[PDB]
Amino acid sequence: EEEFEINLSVKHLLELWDKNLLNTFEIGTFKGLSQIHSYMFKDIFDFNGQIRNVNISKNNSMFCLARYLKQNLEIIDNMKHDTFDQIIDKYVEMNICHPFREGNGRSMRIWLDLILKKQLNVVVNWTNINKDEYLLAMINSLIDSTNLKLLIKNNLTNKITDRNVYIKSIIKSYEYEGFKINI
Amino acid sequence: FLEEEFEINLSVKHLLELWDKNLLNTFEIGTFKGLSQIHSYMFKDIFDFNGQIRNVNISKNNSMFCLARYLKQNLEIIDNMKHDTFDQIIDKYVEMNICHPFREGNGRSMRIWLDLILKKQLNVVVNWTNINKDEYLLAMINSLIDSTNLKLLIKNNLTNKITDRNVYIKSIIKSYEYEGFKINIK
Amino acid sequence: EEFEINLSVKHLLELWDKNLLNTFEIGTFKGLSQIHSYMFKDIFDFNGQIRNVNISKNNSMFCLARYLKQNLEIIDNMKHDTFDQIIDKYVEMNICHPFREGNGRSMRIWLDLILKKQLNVVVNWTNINKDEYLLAMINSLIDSTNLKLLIKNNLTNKITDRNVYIKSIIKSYEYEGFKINI
Amino acid sequence: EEFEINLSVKHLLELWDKNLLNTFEIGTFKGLSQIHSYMFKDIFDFNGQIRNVNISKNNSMFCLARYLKQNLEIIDNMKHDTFDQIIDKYVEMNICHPFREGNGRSMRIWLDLILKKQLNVVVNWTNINKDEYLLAMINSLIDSTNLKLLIKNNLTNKITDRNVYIKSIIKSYEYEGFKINI
Ligand SMILES: Nc1ncnc2c1ncn2[C@@H]1O[C@H](COP(=O)(O)OP(N)(=O)O)[C@@H](O)[C@H]1O
Ligand SMILES: Nc1ncnc2c1ncn2[C@@H]1O[C@H](COP(=O)(O)OP(N)(=O)O)[C@@H](O)[C@H]1O
Ligand SMILES: Nc1ncnc2c1ncn2[C@@H]1O[C@H](COP(=O)(O)OP(N)(=O)O)[C@@H](O)[C@H]1O
Ligand SMILES: Nc1ncnc2c1ncn2[C@@H]1O[C@H](COP(=O)(O)OP(N)(=O)O)[C@@H](O)[C@H]1O
Ligand SMILES: [Mg+2]
Ligand SMILES: [Mg+2]
Ligand SMILES: [Mg+2]
Ligand SMILES: [Mg+2]
Repeated sequence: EEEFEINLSVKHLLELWDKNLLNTFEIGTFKGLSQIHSYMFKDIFDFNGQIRNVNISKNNSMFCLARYLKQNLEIIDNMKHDTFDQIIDKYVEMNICHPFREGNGRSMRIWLDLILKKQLNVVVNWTNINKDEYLLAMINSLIDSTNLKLLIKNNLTNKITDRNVYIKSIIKSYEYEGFKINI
Repeated sequence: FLEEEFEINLSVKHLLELWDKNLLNTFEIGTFKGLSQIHSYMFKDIFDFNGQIRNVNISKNNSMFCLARYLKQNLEIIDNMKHDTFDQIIDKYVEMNICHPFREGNGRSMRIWLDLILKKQLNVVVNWTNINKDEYLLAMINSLIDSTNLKLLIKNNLTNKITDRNVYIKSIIKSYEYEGFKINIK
Repeated sequence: EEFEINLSVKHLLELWDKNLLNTFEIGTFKGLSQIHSYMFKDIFDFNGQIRNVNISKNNSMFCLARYLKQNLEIIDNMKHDTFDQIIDKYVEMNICHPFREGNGRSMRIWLDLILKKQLNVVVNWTNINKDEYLLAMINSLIDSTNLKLLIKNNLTNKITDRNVYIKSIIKSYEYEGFKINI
Repeated sequence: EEFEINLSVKHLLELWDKNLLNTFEIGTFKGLSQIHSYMFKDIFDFNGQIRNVNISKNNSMFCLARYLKQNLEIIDNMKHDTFDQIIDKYVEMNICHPFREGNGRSMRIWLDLILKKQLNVVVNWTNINKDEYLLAMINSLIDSTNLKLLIKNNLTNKITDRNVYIKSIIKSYEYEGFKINI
């Protein structure tokens, strides 16, 4: 049931916050992203935290080829992530690479917030970023990531230790994937 | 009257803010400063003496408390008691209750404070929901003489659910029950 | 008025560009008055000067002028080693409000220099909005934990970054209702 | 049986009291079997020895016997510099479960020795209750973050305290359902 996947992964996300586990994960590396993905989809996907080995094609979207995935992710790891502009760059490339069979979008948005929090003492205020504008920026980010960088730059918050802001980002993050959730 | 309902509901709101903003773990563990950090935030817009040591003598209800003349220095002595072991930790809790450094709010603020010591030093907190009001207040009074009862009642009701927000709420509910206030939700 | 505004801003840039800032005493009222003297030198007759009349109006409860010089020495004696100590001193220093004008902007440069030396960070003021800041400052009279949370969440290690210093200037002035460019 | 349990405990204290423990290789299967060999000396014919049958206990998912020696070299090759790396190695070692019996107890002494050398801590196992430990070990096959949190929260720098070493023995044996004394 989808309702398992939703209710349980949301519970796991709250546990990451309440147990202070988010800050234990490596910053801005594929390792840190799979630590998030692994805990998120713990008893849900058998590939939790695991790189895919088949190719996936959504549509008009070229992702990293399965044959070169592990090496490509190492290249992404070594991109810099000190400035905002670098951080969205790395996010844009990790999304293009799409290392997981499923759960890339939700897990990467948690991962992005942690880079911003550690490096710029901000997180994304996803609640003010509507679904249509966000998904469009993400699609266009395969050519030009200017629109995405602006949309995110216009919606930062300094409430980086605020559990209710974290909840609000979970709500909107799942909305981006067509799941309407509560608390 | 109604300003009592303000006291209660706003202090409970402040307690949930300490969790939800991750302020609890920012406060100093097991010292009077840490206790007064909790008291001050709990009673922020409620008590004009929030976080402040009293300057007149309680010594109320037939019980002997620290005299105001020597209060600040006595609190320093309590600060240097060790709190590594369960036995030490309850000793510190007992001696600080005896000192009773605030005009009001000692009971609720010290139980949050006890939990933080236990969390940091033993990865547990008190499961106050299973410690009844009668047994707790009796052990507290008796701890003036002998704190064996208090140590036992607490040891028998520890929980490792130290990152569980709902357990935290259950401990707010019971802590205010001990002081004669029936609150809900939070 | 907008001349005097702009001239204090130009003095703030001279303090960075001439490397005068690292000359000043750290975390004392003398250091603060050094900043306040240079900031407002041909703007306020009292630049760098302790005030001799009580502040303005309202239900504002800043230090009494007659005891100001002595209370400032007690403020000077507070420690400024930890983050918690540094904000404690900032909070008490703002309560005493030692100048006739220029307390907010001068004290913010001052607090940045304390944090820079003691902890190799400054406040990235551009990320702290005016409403939350002034609320935290007013509430620090009753309890300063929120102020400490607001500032700590907003620290930056870009302590030699000239553009951070500029952005801090512009926001610092907005806190006081001053629109400033470049 | 109760003689065997008690004999292995006697062996564990000999390892401490004779300072044999620090003789053993750190963080390798070789070091582990050194522990397991001395531990179960007159107790298991296979003491210190890789098993040759699969542990077809239930639907437990350990390393197949046929590939056990090679996968053990792969485990050996994992790093054990950081806490995160060290639990990762413990998790993969427990998954391979290289002994017919005695995996849990021998591996806990072995893990304490890694942590002691690399981080100057050991696990204060007495504060880790049995229910939470076994769930974390079982779940570490899917995600080992909870296990890492449990263990990290219970590190102690009392690395030469023989009374801590004794309490870890008592708790380690309870994890396997043996009620031992002193
Ligand atoms: N067509 C597309 N081109 C580029 N990026 C795309 C895309 N369709 C989706 N995405 C990105 O991938 C994410 C969803 O990937 P998916 O693996 O399903 O994650 P999920 N829905 O399981 O959380 C979106 O949030 C978006 O960032
Ligand atoms: N007679 C007494 N002797 C010793 N301790 C006593 C006592 N009466 C109450 N206490 C303790 O002090 C706490 C009350 O704190 P207090 O400042 O007087 O009340 P409150 N409701 O403002 O929190 C109780 O929770 C109890 O633990
Ligand atoms: N009511 C108040 N209580 C305490 N502090 C207050 C306050 N209103 C303002 N403040 C603080 O004082 C500063 C204003 O000081 P002021 O003397 O006007 O300096 P200025 N505007 O010339 O830079 C503000 O930045 C704020 O931090
Ligand atoms: N189902 C399981 N999956 C993974 N690990 C498991 C498990 N059941 C038990 N374990 C682990 O293996 C240990 C038991 O191994 P065993 O070979 O029986 O050792 P022992 N010392 O009891 O004689 C436990 O302490 C636990 O860490
Ligand atoms: Mg999916
Ligand atoms: Mg009351
Ligand atoms: Mg002016
Ligand atoms: Mg045996």
